[PDB]
Amino acid sequence: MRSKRFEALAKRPVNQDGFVKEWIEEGFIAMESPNDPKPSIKIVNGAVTELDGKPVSDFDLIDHFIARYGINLNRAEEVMAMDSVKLANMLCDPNVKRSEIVPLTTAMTPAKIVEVVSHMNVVEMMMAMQKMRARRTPSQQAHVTNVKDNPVQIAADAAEGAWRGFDEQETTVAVARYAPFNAIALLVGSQVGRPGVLTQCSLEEATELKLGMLGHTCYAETISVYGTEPVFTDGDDTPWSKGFLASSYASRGLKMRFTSGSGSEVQMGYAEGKSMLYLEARCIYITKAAGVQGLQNGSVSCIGVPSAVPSGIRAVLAENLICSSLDLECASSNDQTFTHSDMRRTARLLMQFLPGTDFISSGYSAVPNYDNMFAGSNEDAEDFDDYNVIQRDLKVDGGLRPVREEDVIAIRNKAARALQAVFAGMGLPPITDEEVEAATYAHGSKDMPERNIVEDIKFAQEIINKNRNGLEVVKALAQGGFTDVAQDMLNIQKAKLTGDYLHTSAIIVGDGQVLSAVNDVNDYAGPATGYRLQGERWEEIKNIPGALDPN
Amino acid sequence: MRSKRFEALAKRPVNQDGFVKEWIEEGFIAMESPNDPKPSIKIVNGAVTELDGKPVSDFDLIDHFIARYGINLNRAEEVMAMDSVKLANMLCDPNVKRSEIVPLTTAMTPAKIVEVVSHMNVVEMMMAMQKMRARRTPSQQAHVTNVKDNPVQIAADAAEGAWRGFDEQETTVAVARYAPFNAIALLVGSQVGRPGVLTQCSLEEATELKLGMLGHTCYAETISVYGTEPVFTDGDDTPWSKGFLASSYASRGLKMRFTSGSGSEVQMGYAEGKSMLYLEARCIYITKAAGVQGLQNGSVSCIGVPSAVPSGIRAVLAENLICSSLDLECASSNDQTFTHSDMRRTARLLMQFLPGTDFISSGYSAVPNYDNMFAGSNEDAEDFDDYNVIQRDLKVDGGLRPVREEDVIAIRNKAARALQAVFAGMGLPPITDEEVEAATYAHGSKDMPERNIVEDIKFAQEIINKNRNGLEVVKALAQGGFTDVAQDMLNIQKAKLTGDYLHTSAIIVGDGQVLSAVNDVNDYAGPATGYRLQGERWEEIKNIPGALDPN
Amino acid sequence: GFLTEVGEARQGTQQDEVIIAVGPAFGLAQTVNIVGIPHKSILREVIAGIEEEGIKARVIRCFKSSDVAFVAVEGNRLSGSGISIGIQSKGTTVIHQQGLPPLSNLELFPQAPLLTLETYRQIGKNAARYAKRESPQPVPTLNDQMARPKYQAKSAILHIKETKYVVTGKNPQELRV
Amino acid sequence: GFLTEVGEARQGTQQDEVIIAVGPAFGLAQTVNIVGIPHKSILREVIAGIEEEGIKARVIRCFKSSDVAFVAVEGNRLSGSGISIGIQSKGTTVIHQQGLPPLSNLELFPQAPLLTLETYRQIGKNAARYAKRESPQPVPTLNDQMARPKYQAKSAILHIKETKYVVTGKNPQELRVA
Amino acid sequence: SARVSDYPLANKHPEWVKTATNKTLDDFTLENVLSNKVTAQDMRITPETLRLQASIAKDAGRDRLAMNFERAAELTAVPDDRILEIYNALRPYRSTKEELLAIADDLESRYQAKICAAFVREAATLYVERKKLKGDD
Amino acid sequence: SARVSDYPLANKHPEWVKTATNKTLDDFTLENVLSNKVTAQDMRITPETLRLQASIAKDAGRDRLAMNFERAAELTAVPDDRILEIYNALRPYRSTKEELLAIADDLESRYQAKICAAFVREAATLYVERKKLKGDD
Ligand SMILES: [K+]
Ligand SMILES: [K+]
Repeated sequence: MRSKRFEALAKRPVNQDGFVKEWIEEGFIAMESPNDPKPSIKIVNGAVTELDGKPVSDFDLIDHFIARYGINLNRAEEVMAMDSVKLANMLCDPNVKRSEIVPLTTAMTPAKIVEVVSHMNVVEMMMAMQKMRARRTPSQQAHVTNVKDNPVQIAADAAEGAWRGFDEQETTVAVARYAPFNAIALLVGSQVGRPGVLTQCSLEEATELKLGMLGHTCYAETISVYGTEPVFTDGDDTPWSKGFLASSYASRGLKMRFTSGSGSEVQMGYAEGKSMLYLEARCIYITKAAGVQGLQNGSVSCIGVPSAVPSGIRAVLAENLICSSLDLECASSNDQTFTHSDMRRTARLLMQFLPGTDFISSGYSAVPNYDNMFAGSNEDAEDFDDYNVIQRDLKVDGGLRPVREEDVIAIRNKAARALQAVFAGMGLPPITDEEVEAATYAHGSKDMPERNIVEDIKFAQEIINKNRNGLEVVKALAQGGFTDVAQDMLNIQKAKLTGDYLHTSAIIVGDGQVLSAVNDVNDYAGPATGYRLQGERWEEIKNIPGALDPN
Repeated sequence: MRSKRFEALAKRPVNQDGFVKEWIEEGFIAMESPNDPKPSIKIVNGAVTELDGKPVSDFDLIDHFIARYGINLNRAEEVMAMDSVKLANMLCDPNVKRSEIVPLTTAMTPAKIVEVVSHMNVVEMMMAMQKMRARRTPSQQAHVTNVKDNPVQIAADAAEGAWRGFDEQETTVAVARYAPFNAIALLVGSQVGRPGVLTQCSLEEATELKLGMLGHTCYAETISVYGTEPVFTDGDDTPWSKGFLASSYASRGLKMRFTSGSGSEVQMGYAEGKSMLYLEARCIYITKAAGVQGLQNGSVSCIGVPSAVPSGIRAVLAENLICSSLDLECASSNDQTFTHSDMRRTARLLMQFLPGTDFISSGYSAVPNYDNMFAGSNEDAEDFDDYNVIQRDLKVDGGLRPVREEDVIAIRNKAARALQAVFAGMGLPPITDEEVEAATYAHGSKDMPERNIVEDIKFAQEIINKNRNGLEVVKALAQGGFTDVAQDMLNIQKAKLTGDYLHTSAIIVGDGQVLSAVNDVNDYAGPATGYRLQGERWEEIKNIPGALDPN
Repeated sequence: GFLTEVGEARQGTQQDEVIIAVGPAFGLAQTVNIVGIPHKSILREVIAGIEEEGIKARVIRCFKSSDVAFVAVEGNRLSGSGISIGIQSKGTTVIHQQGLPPLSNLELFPQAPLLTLETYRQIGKNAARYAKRESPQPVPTLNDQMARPKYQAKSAILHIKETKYVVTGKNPQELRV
Repeated sequence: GFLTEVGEARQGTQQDEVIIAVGPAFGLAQTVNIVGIPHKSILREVIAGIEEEGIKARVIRCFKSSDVAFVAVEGNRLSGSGISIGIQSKGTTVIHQQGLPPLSNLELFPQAPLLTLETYRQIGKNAARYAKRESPQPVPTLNDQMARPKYQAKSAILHIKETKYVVTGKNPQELRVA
Repeated sequence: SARVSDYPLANKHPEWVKTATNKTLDDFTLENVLSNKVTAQDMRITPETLRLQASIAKDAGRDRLAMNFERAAELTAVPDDRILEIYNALRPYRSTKEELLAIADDLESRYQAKICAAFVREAATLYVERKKLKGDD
Repeated sequence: SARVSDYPLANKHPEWVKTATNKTLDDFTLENVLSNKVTAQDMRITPETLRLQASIAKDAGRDRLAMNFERAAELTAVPDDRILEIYNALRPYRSTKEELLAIADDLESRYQAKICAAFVREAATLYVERKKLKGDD
């Protein structure tokens, strides 16, 4: 006889998720591993001779990069001697200013700050994160992809997402050679949705940099770093090549961040017996040391690894807190599937959503997950209404808003039409009126006419091999009846000249107004201070569909 | 032409929920209403002459009761003069002890403490709640009912419940005449599951106390109070009749708490133009004035009222925080359906689960919601696996634990049997052996052989009519060969004789060991202090069903 | 417009009736229950159920409170049977009787959106059945966990409105349907 | 034991073959992919799709990395046609080409649990076409938002285990198939 | 006066506890229940026990709760049905002022429930003014 | 020396921003784009602008960010394809020690990119030690 009770339970979607018992010798433990090194630092004549147990004689490239460029050596000895419990208390104390804390945290070793945040429960971490977040204003980033690399649909989905509130949008390709079209479609549609939205096209490192050099992107994010030397090596980089890459994007006036995330070294076979959180801290310090302003982390694509073990989702919040505490922009993941259960994925997202981070998600899917080419996000386009309702229920600014169908239809239509004109103007495979219409009313690629892929990719590739640059898009728009859109495009190209949006947490709002941590300083001091959902923005958030006038 | 994106969204379950635009004039606003009275108090010779803008000449019965008994007048003027923003900061500040705060919050007027917590976002509220919660250890309460008022099922379920970790369990009846049967099934079954689990059967006021006088219950909770005088009258009480009742329960040695919750006055037609949170505060002060130890709140049964309006779920967490800030036990709802969406109800529940309250839920349904006689709970038996996974994900003690089929099946069997023996041992409609086995593997009443409910409804009214006490149940037990349970059910009656579990937050654990706010003192002072999930309980929470050994 | 005022009601004196007491807007400012079953239809179906058991059916409107239990209590005192039926405009319904505490009852229908005219008829009959002191089986339970999520806000609003017609100390006028 | 190491592989001298490069634990400590498909069947279908196209299939085991890109790279180095197919024990597959960056490829199959024996035979088929310089249409995309939730931890574990057989500096061994 | 350090009485000072027929906690065993060496009048909390818990509540900074228990302690003397009568009389529109002052007087002189008696008189005055007496509906 | 008070440069000091070809922000208009009065090769951030931003980063408490911007300022002089050659040369097992020092010498003598040159020499040394040069895999 079987319990009917246990038979119902067995059917629950959560039981399809992967769970594993901790495997400490292999680093398959999210945080607080007995193998993690005790925090320590020794310095002689201004150079580190020991870091977190390890003598300089055994330093790998990561240890070297971190010990030389990752830590304020002037105060490291002082801060190491401070009580880690007291330091964790300072993090969540509303009356200890972020500006009193960053001079200390940036002097900590990786193991020290991990020891500090490990003393905390998720409520304390969230209390801390709303303070340590670099930008005063929280924001949001979306994925805009589809199974077909359809450019029409990408431009429409991008304009809807920009209209809904995303300040950064990210595409990638089902077919590698489609890349230049996806990038231009993403950029055009984003500008139509809200001028100032930043776009990226995630590719192979050399390929993505070249694409940026051509003018078809606004920034790069998936600039990966890794927390053990063998894993970094299989990732085909070292801290010095990635640090050089960072400076190469800046030399072309392009914003960039690195990417990392707990569980990657486990997934790639070499954790060196360390917990995910500790190896993630090394990644966070590689980012700092390289002088990269920001980081995408919170497990990101390896979320199935920490989520499988105890306290992994707590660990995810912890690595985001360490990122912000070390005075880096945090694009805090919530962009990748790890569960079959709505309850569970909701708990995972609220950790960042409730306190707010620079990008609460680093890839909310602005398309249904069937069209998500990062193998699914933690939220997708069918969750838009739920997200808005929760914003309204809790009075929390999740960076998005309710929107009217007629407005979304017009914006999507205008984006499809602008891109139609781009294609006609640049001699690319045409976009038909039928295509314009389908993209207008589409939910996803299931609603779109099939395109001639061979023709697309041949012209996409000629963009690359003939260096057809960003001003060619501008011209086609101007000459093709889209002067407004052409101006907006030129305006976002002009942002690449001033270096203003290269700073920590930069986004571009209103009329081409840069908004970063430099001019939008987080000044949290407890209740009724710091960023507060209120005024017109609250009114906008409250106006969900379905809320009828009681009278 | 319809957008298929919007057609897809229009189909999502969250869009079936009821939402409305705020209606200030009829108090259909959860909190922060411009109609709410400004905090004030005037005291002459130790008695209140003005309370929150109202002179004593105009006081209603609620005003009189709160003014005369509900505020610490010794520090009322001093606390009133303090800045509300500063007091909100103290609430969430990890370094301001609960014991420093309680003498000030209990001296605040209802409008004052509402003004204070309204300065907070949900992260600060949670940071505060974890500190202000009276019992160091969080707990959990379950619903044990079925649509048939089937007594055999009730015991079975009760027993599973206790085994999973619930420390209080609640029954009720679709058919009021059924009352005595359920009560006794819940009681026996709860002790089978775990001796010490406290039980209640929620009915009309006069009927329930009688039930308790009889010894068929160990506590009461649904002792209602209301925030406006007209509403209180349709509730068929006054502050003095409910206060009399409270002491009546105590004089028979029974633990009790009041029940309230935002939106009741709106649901019952007279909000007197005030916000739900301000009216709930009045309810919380009524509770305090009566000298009742604890309160069931967080909207409870009227959850579709604050949830329909902006910031309603934040208001619910805020009414819980006021409750705890006023040094009352808080059984914090999470016990009633308000939404069709799993994402949404998970956000609503995490507000209390993450920090922890005295009872995270004041009625998790320990049966599937079809069988839930409180018209569905925010969680049901089909969520047990999800609830355990999230505890493990976050390293949060939600008060429950992963359990074994074997064990459960065993447990439920020993309870239906008990009740069976019990049931004949009092010469009541015997419990058929087919009834006993079904209930062992049932998930719900759907799996139960129909019963003779007017036979039972006769005998049920009989118990109460012929005042058959709990000794009759104690006799049929042991005389059925059920030593323990008769014994264990005696030790409950023993705790009644000592009065120790009458105190704030009391539950009974281990070997009849009382666990209350007096002996389980919440001593939170930031990271690494206060209640911390660790040791064996953490092992217990980690060991979830489905975790594969990596090996 | 199916219920005519007709003098303030009075006591029965005989177990051969069943009083139907409605709130202060039933068939007036409100003309259907919470899901649109018109006031005329529902009344007609309960009246039908009463008589089919052989019971006399009376109908009164109550004014002292909009609360269905007190509305029904007002008529349980006027009913020669001692049994009554209280029905709010939004539709909620209870089967009451003299001697019971006011917030207690014989049978309650606490989820109005789940009441059909089937259900409303069947109620009149159990109301007639109790009246002959017969022991009717309780009308089968209707419980929907999504009843509150869909309709509680609406219920609140409909009750807020029905309540504007409450008149303190006013006595239940008779009712000619 | 359907795989015999017959010596350090030498470079191919004609564009007449495709190399199948397998991980250091392929058909040895691991013998099925992440969803239980036998390694034996997998190689057979890959080898058949290749031969199917009039091209030779040559099999080698790679040691210097268990990373599927680098496994493939080790193969494209030696491929007389410059084209290679890398396969991890867990089943992850890539079609690579002498000349591309290690982390670039012709076609990638990044969700092993969705692969069938048919996919595998189509993959060899296209590798052969690449070797022949035709421009085959890509093996149709397989994607599923729950593949990671269901299988990513198992993937991590199977890769940790195969990775224990990496040998730095060790040249690929040509394989004899039973 | 009992103190927080005195709690729980069951662990620290079980001899301070007894019953509606006075025995000890030891004595409440099933044997005695079967043999009826122990019955329901042996299992009612006493006023003395409730006054100890009142002092502890006071010591724990909860004065209202203490007041609650002191009223409880008085109400132990009132019979079960009389408790119910009095609860019902304090409900809206159930009584005349006169009626409520009779209960109060009765509480004081018959049961020495001085606090509850004062409680009821208080109600009576306020019921007049806020009009919840019988006939006020 | 630029401070936080001078940020954003496009709002507080747009004239501080010029391009390699000495074009101004205001020079970049749809009409000059359309007439090719400005072209892609005019639209390049200057070392001047990056060192100002470096100065602002330092003022904002972000020393390593500033150092990243200083490297970037040097790299503005390096053609796109050379940038990509040097990035690739730094990846594992691509280069010999001697090739890296040659890149470092070239950065310095051809481009005066002395910070980047030190950066590449640093890597060469450690790449020897950690075995990430051609032939070490
Ligand atoms: K991203
Ligand atoms: K409850």
